[PDB]
Amino acid sequence: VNELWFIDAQAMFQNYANLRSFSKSNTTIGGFVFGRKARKQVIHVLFAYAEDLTESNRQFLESSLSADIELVGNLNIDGQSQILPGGQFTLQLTSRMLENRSISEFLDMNVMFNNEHVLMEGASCVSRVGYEWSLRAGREQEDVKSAAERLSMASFRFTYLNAEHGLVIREQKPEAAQQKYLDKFSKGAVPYKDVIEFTAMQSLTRDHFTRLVTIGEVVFPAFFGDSSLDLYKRSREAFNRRANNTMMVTVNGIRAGRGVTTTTSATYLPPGWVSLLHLQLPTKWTDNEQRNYRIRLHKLFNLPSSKPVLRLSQALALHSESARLTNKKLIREPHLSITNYQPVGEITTVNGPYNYHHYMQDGIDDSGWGSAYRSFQTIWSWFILNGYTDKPVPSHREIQQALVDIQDKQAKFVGSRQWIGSTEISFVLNELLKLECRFIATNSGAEVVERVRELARHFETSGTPVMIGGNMLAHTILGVDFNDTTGETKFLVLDPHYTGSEDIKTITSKGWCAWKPASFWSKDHFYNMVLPQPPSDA
Amino acid sequence: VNELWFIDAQAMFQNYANLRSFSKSNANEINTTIGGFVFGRKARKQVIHVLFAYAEDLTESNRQFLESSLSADIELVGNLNIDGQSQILPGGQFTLQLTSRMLENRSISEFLDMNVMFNNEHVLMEGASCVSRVGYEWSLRAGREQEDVKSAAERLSMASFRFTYLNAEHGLVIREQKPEAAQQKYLDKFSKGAVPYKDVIEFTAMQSLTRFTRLVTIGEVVFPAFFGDSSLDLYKRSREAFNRRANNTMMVTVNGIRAGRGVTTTTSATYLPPGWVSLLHLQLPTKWTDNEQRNYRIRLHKLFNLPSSKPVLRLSQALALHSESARLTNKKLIREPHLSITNYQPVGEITTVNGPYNYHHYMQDGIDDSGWGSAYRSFQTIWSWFILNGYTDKPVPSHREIQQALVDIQDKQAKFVGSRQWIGSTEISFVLNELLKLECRFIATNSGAEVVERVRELARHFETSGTPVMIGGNMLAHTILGVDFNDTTGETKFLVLDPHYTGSEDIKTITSKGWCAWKPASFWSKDHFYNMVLPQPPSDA
Repeated sequence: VNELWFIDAQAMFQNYANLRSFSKSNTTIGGFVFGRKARKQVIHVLFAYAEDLTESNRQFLESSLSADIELVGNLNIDGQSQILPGGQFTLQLTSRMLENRSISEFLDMNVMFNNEHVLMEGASCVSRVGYEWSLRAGREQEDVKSAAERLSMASFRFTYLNAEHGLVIREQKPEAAQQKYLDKFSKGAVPYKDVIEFTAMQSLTRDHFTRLVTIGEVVFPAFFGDSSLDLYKRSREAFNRRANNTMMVTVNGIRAGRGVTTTTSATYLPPGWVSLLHLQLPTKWTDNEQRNYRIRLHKLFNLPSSKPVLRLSQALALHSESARLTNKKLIREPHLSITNYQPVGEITTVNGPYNYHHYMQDGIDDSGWGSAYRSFQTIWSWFILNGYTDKPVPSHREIQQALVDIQDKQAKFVGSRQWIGSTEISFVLNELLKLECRFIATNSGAEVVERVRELARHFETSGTPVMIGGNMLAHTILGVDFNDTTGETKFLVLDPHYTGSEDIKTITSKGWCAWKPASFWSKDHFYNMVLPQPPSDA
Repeated sequence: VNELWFIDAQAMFQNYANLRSFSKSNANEINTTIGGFVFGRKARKQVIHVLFAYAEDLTESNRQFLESSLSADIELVGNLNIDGQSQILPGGQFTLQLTSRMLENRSISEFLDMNVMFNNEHVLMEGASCVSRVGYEWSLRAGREQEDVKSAAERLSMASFRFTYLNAEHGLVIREQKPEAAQQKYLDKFSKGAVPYKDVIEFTAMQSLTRFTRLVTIGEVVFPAFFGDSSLDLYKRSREAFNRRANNTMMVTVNGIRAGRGVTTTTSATYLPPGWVSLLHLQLPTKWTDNEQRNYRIRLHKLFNLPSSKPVLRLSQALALHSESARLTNKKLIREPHLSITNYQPVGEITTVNGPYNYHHYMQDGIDDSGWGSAYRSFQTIWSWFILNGYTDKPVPSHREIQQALVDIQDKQAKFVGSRQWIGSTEISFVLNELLKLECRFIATNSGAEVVERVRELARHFETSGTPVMIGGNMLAHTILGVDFNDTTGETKFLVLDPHYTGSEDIKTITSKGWCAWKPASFWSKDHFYNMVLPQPPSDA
């Protein structure tokens, strides 16, 4: 007797705002409503202009979302928006309610719907597959559409197998369903880091032109309670969407004369989504033609147009054989773990992912002098994990030899154990990356406690990790907790000294990625702070 | 002392007799001397196959054809020498020293006197048979087909280790493992007290999804699974098994071009020939003149030391191990129901049918033959034995087809052809003689007590002819497949296949609800006369 649908209204309003941010790159506005049809839950509300409301586009959108999410309906803003044949309802919206974010007005205009802060569920099964296509020259586009067409037909005989846990996913009659299969993996799991890696297989008893070989990930979610039968149906659908997505990107370049490009698989989980974004990227297109693609995708999936989101550098790596642009041994966002600490004021931290760099990694002994360098590397991780560069995290010898190329120290400083500081860092970035930087020069350790006002402003705008040096000791700061009416301040430090080659437990334990009170910084020595400034493109 | 070998010396003598069988003119012909190869389980020192061959066939090119045809756990382990004047092809670790008197007299004792480190053993068949249907594709450059096919099969064995065999039903999986990840006693639940021809674990052969004239050869691959087998032990075999079939497919294809028929596809067949405790794995050409075929039959018989009396390697005789494997007359029909029985224990000596057969009950062939069909239905079970044992390939006749034969042979009339009339053993014997030129023998009784008294005549029949027997009396027709008889107690039991109608192919009903079980001697009415027809098989391959 469940006739009510649930929908995160705030998420919908945000997506609408993200589309409106494109007065740079007037017609009416409509959209598609994607969600989980069975449990009647809206997961994705994608707005688009009238042009972009074609079947061609909704087929690209639905092929990019998780296999359990489908088109459940559309929406009509101000009663003058174009409506495509879609799901089982039509959201009645107004530009007035959408810009004021009046949930007060939405709820009583759409009766069947109740608000709900939608949350991430289930794990993420991932496996690498590969399909080869042959294209009759002169009619390449016509073949791709019919090559992927026959592929989605042959999807059933595919068999995904996990070895160490003895798991197998394949076609099976409903009576062969194992009921709480993989429940031990998806109980309190989240799609971003809880993965179940499978090996994709096919039976041996089945089977001037251009050939196209495409290898790529395939990701389908595993929830708590679903059976072996439910997992198979998703594993199949998840495949077809990856294939169709590949065909659409391919036929796009074909129709644009950019030839048959190879593709590259990527998974994303953009800003505030509770499901993943599955995309096949044309990595053979020109470096600028790729940029025009992220622009188009931002407009399609309603994404922020300020900072980059769909860069290959910041794509999730859920498969062990997937392309790593950072080091896979490293801890990613270690400061997320601390949940015990209670805010003694206003909370504000670094906006974005980053890797923990410290002593003893890079098969070096950084005893003492290494406190300086590692914080630079931590900063560098932020710039590739947020999609600004492809360049790997440089080593000590690479840093020093970039600080000689600019004629700063002295040549013997390559491979020198000699110390560096805040200023040295800012120069290295500038050289390697055409990047700017900002400073906070103090004369006392108490002075940084007075100037927390401008430290939080950095995390608000730029939101990059900051390097602080003084009293011979260098650390990294990810966030600050300031109370303007109490005066009480405390810092989120990241002691770049040696606390394990990846053991989050011991770190959190002894003040490493620890929260720091104001009396940390000695009031007898002076301190400098580097505030890395990210560029203005996406 | 420690390296004692085991060999079924009696079975070796038969293989020599089977090769010698094709001559039937001892000391009358002028021929090359006879040598042979000894195959067996090298690990446990157990000789399984002793294959004799005239000299010409004592070549490396031929030994590879034999070894690729035997089960995966069996390899070349030695030669043999008859009267010290045979050719020896270097190989193995020993050479059996046989003599002419030994092979004629079949003196096991004389074998053991000359071959000191050998002990005679009645070798039995162990373990189950794992089967999977596997396909592969070869490309042959025109003019270099023969050159490529030898190489295309080479690198196929090199990539046969990336395979994964998976049983969906029981969640069983065999793939490449690190020796420490080996799962001990893996398929003991399936291989304990099992036999290669009946107990079958079916897998689907899978490959990683991320890895001129064309030739594609699909076909089954069978490797044995024993008790106590490690998970790695099964992997080593499953790989060697596939390699051999591929080489066999290669060898058959190559010498096909050298013999005339050129490049032909091959169908895969697996046999359990008379007397063997292991299986025979063969790849057979699908296209060739009938001269080329019958010569191929005769030679496979000579090479594998098979009799020249029984037919052995007919396609219809091939085991039905895999489900997708083609079948001759196995529609929904159950093959050998009486084998799916362990409810029974002997009350004395027991002799049963020797060969496969199909259960033909009521209403199964479209039309409903209710209470008159029983005699026809047992006739059909008999006919199935003759096609499943390579005596013919003609399909099991329908009721109308049977009745027409009686009219053709001028027994019963044209209206008989139309009808729902009753027939018996005496009409059955006539149809077998008209349609198959068969000869039948009768056990004519006047009471159901005489049936029990003359049980030795049945036990003799199954021991000598092996064909299933229909019995007709008291308005009922049945099918006798075996007999249990204690010649001191007088206690007598009958194995009866009831032609009367069961639902469908379900042994649980048939085995337990009595439609195919053992019957007491009181099963036959003492007040009515009974006749039994004993179909007699011919004597040619």
